[PDB]
Amino acid sequence: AEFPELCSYTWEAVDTKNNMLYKINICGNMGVAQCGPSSAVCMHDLKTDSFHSVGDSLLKTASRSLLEFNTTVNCKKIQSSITFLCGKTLGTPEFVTATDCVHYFEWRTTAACKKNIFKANKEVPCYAFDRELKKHDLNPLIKTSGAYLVDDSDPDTSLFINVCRDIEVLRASSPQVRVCPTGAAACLVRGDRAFDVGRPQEGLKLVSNDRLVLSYVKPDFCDGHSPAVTITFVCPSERREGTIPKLTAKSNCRFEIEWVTEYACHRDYLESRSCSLSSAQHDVAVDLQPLSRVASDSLFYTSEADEYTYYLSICGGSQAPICNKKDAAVCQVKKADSTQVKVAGRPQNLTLRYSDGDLTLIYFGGEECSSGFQRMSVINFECNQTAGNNGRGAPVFTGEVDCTYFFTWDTKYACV
Amino acid sequence: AEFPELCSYTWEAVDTKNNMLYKINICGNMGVAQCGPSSAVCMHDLKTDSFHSVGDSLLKTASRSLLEFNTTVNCKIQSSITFLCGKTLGTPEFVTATDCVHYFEWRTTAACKKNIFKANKEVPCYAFDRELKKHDLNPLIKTSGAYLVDDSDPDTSLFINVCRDIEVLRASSPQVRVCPTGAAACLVRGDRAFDVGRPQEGLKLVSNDRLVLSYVKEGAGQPDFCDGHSPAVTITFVCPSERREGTIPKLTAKSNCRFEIEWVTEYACHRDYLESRSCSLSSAQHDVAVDLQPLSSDSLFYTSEADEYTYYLSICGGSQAPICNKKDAAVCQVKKADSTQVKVAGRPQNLTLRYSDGDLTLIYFGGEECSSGFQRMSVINFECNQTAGNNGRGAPVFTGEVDCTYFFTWDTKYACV
Ligand SMILES: *[C@@H]1O[C@H](CO)[C@@H](O[C@@H]2O[C@H](CO)[C@@H](O)[C@H](O)[C@H]2NC(C)=O)[C@H](O)[C@H]1NC(C)=O
Ligand SMILES: O=P(O)(O)OC[C@H]1O[C@H](O)[C@@H](O)[C@@H](O)[C@@H]1O
Ligand SMILES: O=P(O)(O)OC[C@H]1O[C@H](O)[C@@H](O)[C@@H](O)[C@@H]1O
Ligand SMILES: [Os+3]
Ligand SMILES: [Os+3]
Repeated sequence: AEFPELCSYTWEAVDTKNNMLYKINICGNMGVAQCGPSSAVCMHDLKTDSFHSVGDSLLKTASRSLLEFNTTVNCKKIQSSITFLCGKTLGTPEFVTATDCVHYFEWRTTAACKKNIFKANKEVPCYAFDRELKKHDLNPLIKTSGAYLVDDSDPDTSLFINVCRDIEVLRASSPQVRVCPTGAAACLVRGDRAFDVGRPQEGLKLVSNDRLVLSYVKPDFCDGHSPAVTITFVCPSERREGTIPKLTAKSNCRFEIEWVTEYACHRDYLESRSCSLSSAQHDVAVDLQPLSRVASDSLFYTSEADEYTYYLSICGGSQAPICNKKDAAVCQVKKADSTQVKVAGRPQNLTLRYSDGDLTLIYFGGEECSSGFQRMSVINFECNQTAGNNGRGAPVFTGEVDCTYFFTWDTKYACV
Repeated sequence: AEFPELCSYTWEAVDTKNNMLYKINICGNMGVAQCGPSSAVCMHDLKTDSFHSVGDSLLKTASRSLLEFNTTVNCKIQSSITFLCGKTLGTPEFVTATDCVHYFEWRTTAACKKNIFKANKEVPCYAFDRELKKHDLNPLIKTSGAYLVDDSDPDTSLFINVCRDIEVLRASSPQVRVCPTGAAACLVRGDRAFDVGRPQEGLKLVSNDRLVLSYVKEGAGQPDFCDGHSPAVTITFVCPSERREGTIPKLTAKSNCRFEIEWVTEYACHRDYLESRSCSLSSAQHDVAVDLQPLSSDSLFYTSEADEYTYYLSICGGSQAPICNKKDAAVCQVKKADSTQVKVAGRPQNLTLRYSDGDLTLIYFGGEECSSGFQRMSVINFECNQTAGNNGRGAPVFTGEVDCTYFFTWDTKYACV
């Protein structure tokens, strides 16, 4: 009944500019009693250290893409508004803005898709705010197909895990993973046999300023011991190349795993809403702006596919005439019928990210696919000092997965 | 190469408007003199009884969906054949001739991007008569399944397809899936399936109004109960002197693995007797009067709801839904999960109203291409019903799609003979 997969948790959102923290319960039976037993959206004014409800559970209004919460509290009537968009993970509600009387939020989540195919058998909140109200988000690590191989000295066994959810085994990239039990968050393969050594229960936990842990709980070798998996994610003090998660203890079906990943650091250290990252904020100086101008005759790049042609103009770059009406960072054109023009990403919706050695430029807000998923494009930039076009290089379409378009782009401007 | 399955035959086309009969052979190896061994398009002038080539097979320029042939002659003479993906081998339709340049359009399976529409073996399925009137059996060709022939025999089941093999691999009926691949005629005598006839020669016009199709099965492996005889199937299609309900093919002889089948069908009659390019049929030309114009205070378009799409029909001059008021179509498809997707499933200028074997059918074609290359097409199966809602006008009921060909049922008082 209305996003069932989000109802058993208390979700947090913050308004950084005003130091306001929001506690959200889509089924507000809860406990945020801090605002009362009926409050669905509880606001903590950290300034005066006080709580005020800005959305009551009973005064709810629901539709496929919009949840509204009202109050009887007069305003200089206060209410909350949550715009839902289909996403490929449970996601997190993002604070958009707060007008005089209304508090707006946006939530990209698998629980808002037109098709159930995007919904995981079991997924839990995958983020947490630290003492400073900075978000540590692991959603980027969540696999929708397959899982991660854990490093261990046991050559006759493979340990597979996913993050914050079960491992999708039916379409797994690895043949081994495909032999795993359905619904398992951690799977152990031995002698062509796979065991379910841990399933998703509670959301991600933040223990140390720079440490997050995820616990999975549920076989011969267990000798009377319920299998358990505990992953500890650590934000390193210095930027380094990505590392595989490592096994630190396999004491009788009681697995301990440490994963050094910059995704465990606060998010603003990894991302920018513009085409540049700075040493001061991200410990890396990047500026892809010099790419918006290809200058010559076409300030847009083109990337050929089997059935389509992609036209890209990034960082405010000018677009091509065939898309001179859609306002698109990335524009997909059907070859058989050059009249079908789909937007695969918009310029106002850019996220430049650097984490674990990878520089990624993500454009979202594209036209929706039947699943309800706004088409989006992610560009995996690669450093190349000698890239053609004086180092600017050129994007290569590498493929599509359910309306997310992938490109690779070798360029000197992606060299840290 | 160049459409390999078209070269095995010589295809006729006609310009009745000028009494011209063309012999087409994409590979030029036709032999028929009066125009040469290299002539790809030979034009027999019936008014003078002379032949002149309008296209030489050697002077060929090929494009994706276009074949052109130049000759040595040259007025102040050449040929062009436009190819469009079709679901049967079809026929090269003469469209017009200019200042010594003859045009043709050919909707055929041999021009489909996705070779999923090609049969294991298909042959020409039409023939022109002395009056240059066409007798086309293409509509009876099944891209899936077969026709169960009426034999009255209790021990056997005899299945056939028209001008082509029965698609066994992906057929619904379990009994047909037991038939050998490539068989055009399948005999089930003993819970066993036998191939007693494969296609080879095209449709032949015997009686100036009688069509004959001959399937042969020569060589070793003849069934033991056939006694040194090679199986063979011979179907005679006969045009009824008067309109009547379509009948089933009838087995009229079954000597030694030799089958003689008679099929009384109005599809055997000249085409202009079964079809019109407008929404009306006359008693004089069609032997039946029909006018669907009246179906053309509220919305001037019809709507048929489907699971994933909505279909808007603008019939006989009617007007489309404002949502499709950006192209031009008689049938327009719009995806519900994304109203931005508007596809033309048929165009007003491409309509065929047909009456044959008791069924009244309105067809719109020229729709937008699918990845296969097939232009979308809508076929509206009309039914008689005096007590039809909307004051008899009734309304279209979408009944399903099949590879970019959309079907509809339409009960209306205007569909009554
Ligand atoms: C929410 O408060 C508003 C104000 O009285 C009520 O009216 C509108 O309700 C719709 C949906 O219910 C909202 O989309 C509008 O924004 C509301 N109007 C505005 C702008 O105030 C609404 O009835 C209240 N919700 C309840 C208690 O049902
Ligand atoms: O929304 P649908 O019907 O699932 O179609 C989705 C498809 O739409 C268009 O054809 C293109 O954008 C494809 O890349 C995309 O995958
Ligand atoms: O050309 P494609 O990629 O095979 O798609 C064909 C399909 O396109 C759209 O989704 C609709 O028109 C369907 O009815 C049609 O079958
Ligand atoms: Os073990
Ligand atoms: Os017999």
